[PDB]
Amino acid sequence: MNLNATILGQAIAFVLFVLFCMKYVWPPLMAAIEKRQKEIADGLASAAHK
Amino acid sequence: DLDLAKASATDQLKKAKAEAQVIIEQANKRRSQILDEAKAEAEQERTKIVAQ
Repeated sequence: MNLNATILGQAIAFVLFVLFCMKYVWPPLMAAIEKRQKEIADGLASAAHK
Repeated sequence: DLDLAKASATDQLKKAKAEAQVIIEQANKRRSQILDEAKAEAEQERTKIVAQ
């Protein structure tokens, strides 16, 4: 259709959202969730017969 | 599991630690019994031989 500056505007939005996700969101979300999973994994590892 | 581990470990170890020493002192009671019986019959043997 009409070749328009909106494409480059949307590219700026796309790249900055990916960078914000990489910096702020993803590392802490995965850290908290997998730290719960780690605690349950050790809950398996902990289990008086031994 | 950790609580029952503590409880069972202490229970087992302290119970056996008591009974072992108790049996060893019982063996000393039998030791004193045997030693005094040997002494008494040794001197009865001597007295009977000299009376003979």
